[PDB]
Amino acid sequence: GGTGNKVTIYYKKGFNSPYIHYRPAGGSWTAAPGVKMQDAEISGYAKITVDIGSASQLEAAFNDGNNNWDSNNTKNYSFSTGTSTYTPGNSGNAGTITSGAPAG
Repeated sequence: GGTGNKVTIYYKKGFNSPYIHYRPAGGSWTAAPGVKMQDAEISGYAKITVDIGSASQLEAAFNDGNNNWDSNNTKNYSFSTGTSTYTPGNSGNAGTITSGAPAG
């Protein structure tokens, strides 16, 4: 089949039920609007796990599900197998991405 990799993305809860559109390098996009990010007990966050067993990288996108999206400004974010954290530009940032879930 493939190497079978997994990609975790944790986005801060800024809405309640925000959607996240992800696409494995060489795969297909998710059911737009992306997929509803699971609940992150972290402390009011969201979690999402997507497998890329066949892709060395996977793209992700943020969207409130309403009518506001957020992808690499206006394209789509890219992440490599593992765990990444997504936070809103609390100031003048344009969607911040980190490598590794938050530790509270």
